Amino acid sequence: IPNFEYARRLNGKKVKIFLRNGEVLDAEVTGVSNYEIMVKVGDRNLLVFKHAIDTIEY
Amino acid sequence: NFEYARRLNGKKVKIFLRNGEVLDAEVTGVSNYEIMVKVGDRNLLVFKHAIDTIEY
Amino acid sequence: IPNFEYARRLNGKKVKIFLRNGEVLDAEVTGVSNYEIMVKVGDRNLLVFKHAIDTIEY
Amino acid sequence: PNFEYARRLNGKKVKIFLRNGEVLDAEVTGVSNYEIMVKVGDRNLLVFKHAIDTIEY
Amino acid sequence: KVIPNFEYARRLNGKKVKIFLRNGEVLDAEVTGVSNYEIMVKVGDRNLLVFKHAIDTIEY
Amino acid sequence: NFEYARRLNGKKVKIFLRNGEVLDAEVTGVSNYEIMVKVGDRNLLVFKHAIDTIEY
Ligand SMILES: Nc1ncnc2c1ncn2[C@@H]1O[C@H](COP(=O)(O)O)[C@@H](O)[C@H]1O
Ligand SMILES: Nc1ncnc2c1ncn2[C@@H]1O[C@H](COP(=O)(O)O)[C@@H](O)[C@H]1O
Ligand SMILES: [Cl-]
Ligand code: NA
Repeated sequence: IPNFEYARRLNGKKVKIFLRNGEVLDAEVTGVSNYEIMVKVGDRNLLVFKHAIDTIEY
Repeated sequence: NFEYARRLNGKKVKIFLRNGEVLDAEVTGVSNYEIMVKVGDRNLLVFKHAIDTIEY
Repeated sequence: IPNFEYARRLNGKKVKIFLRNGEVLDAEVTGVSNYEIMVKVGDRNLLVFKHAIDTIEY
Repeated sequence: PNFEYARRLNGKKVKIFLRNGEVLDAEVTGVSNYEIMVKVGDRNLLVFKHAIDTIEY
Repeated sequence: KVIPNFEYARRLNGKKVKIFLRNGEVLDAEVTGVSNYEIMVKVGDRNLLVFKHAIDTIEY
Repeated sequence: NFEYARRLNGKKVKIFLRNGEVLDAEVTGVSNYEIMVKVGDRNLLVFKHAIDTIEY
């Protein structure tokens, strides 16, 4: 388990999450754990596994 | 090692799998690497590595 | 809680293993380690890496 | 635990089903935590375990 | 480990590189940070967090 | 932990990547997660997770 990750400072930000299948989420980040990012996308709440993310634009 | 996935135990969720399948699931258990679910009359062990997103 | 997993509880059971490539194994589980599942499928003996498994129906 | 079922395969003839759909008719010559060393035909290969789906033995 | 284990990627911090992602994209990138799990880059006028698991190769 | 990959340093090898590309490579360094190579007139950092097999 890493002690430092840049993903932590994404909390509360509006970002673009590029998923490994080619979909993109216009997301607001509501939580970050070592392996998950929690987001709101429109009216949906999602848990996103980091392993399913390629890049995040912020 | 805090995880949000553990908060989902007992809840109805939609699990989006890496192959494109979507599970209309009730979460029955969560471990470090697995999520146990009921889907219809099926009982499944789902590996987290095979999950992309979960809608809850 | 260290090393707790549900997969080892499938030991000795008949299960359906859904592999990441879309193949499905009608399997009898004979052993479970941290990263591997040992199974019998018909007359074949297989080592299945957990990373290659999507779901197991039991 | 310091246990791997893959270690049972050392020195054995096996079929390795890779994630890309290829199958290796392999003789296992070594097993590390992350790799399986094999002879296939006249070739020596390092096979990463993460690229393996199943092994028939 | 507070002092990182050796990795070649940290030598690329501050450099211009081409990152080849698993999805077939190439990023013309300036590396601005490296963690255990991520590589931070500037691409055009975009700021990206790139997960190492999504990278195949880096040409430098 | 033991890595067979360390033994490949300085050798000419064929690296079969997960996307189907094949690198005709000279290995110039090996770390826990990376293999550094020369291919043509290019220098590449290759993540081990992107490699399927290496012929050597
Ligand atoms: N220590 C942990 N605690 C909780 N979940 C984990 C842990 N390690 C890995 N995971 C999850 O399991 C997936 C597969 O693990 P790995 O094969 O180690 O990458 C990860 O991408 C996470 O979603
Ligand atoms: N402690 C670490 N030091 C350097 N790179 C790492 C470390 N942990 C993970 N990585 C990289 O991040 C990738 C993530 O894969 P995984 O750990 O399997 O989710 C690995 O394949 C490595 O390239
Ligand atoms: Cl650095
Ligand atoms: Na650390």
